[PDB]
Amino acid sequence: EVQLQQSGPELVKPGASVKMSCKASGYTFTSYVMHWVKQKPGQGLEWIGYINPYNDGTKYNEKFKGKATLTSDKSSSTAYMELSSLTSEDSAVYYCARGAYKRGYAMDYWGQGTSVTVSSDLVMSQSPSSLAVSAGEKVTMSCKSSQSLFNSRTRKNYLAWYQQKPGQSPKLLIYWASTRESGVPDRFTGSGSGTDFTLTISSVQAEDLAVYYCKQSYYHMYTFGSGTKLEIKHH
Repeated sequence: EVQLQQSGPELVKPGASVKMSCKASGYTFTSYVMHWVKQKPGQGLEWIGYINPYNDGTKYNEKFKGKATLTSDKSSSTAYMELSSLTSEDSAVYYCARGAYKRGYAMDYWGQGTSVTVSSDLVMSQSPSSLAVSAGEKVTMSCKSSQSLFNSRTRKNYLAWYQQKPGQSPKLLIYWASTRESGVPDRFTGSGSGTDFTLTISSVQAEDLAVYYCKQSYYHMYTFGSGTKLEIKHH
């Protein structure tokens, strides 16, 4: 009668975050707390913490504070766990288990477990070295990597474009080669794929005086392009 059904297996990229489920049945969901145990492949069992459906209160194993986040939903008799900033050491099987007072606080029934697998020199050259352009003209900058920054898996290009104005800290303009950060004028448009990328400024303005850097960005490895200095001329 009692059953703990956990969500499917997850294959994720480092630094990512997952959130698994556990749907209870055959017992008053709020009458018993819900625990979460981690089991790294060959190794033993490790307690993460629990959630008390009745009052959404939770206790954590100190070690998982900042990693695991328990939570519940009385309406669907479901407990959730959310792993954040996934590292390789987060690859393991995660179980949800119901704790019972009438059972010496031991874990009555267990979920089947959810599998979480966290799994995945170079030259960045970009020109022109610099260029002066008349206010209003369209600007075009190039960036090329010795090896493709395209991930066929995720189907994304791991390239970013930073803008650095005189005496200021670099600012992020575009990521994933073509996504514009919030607060970045529509003028700026990143494009390209694999090896060759290009940052384009629709109609340059006086304020665009800066040096633009492209960077291949993937966890574990970051490479900055030589940068392109841009100055604005009158007209």
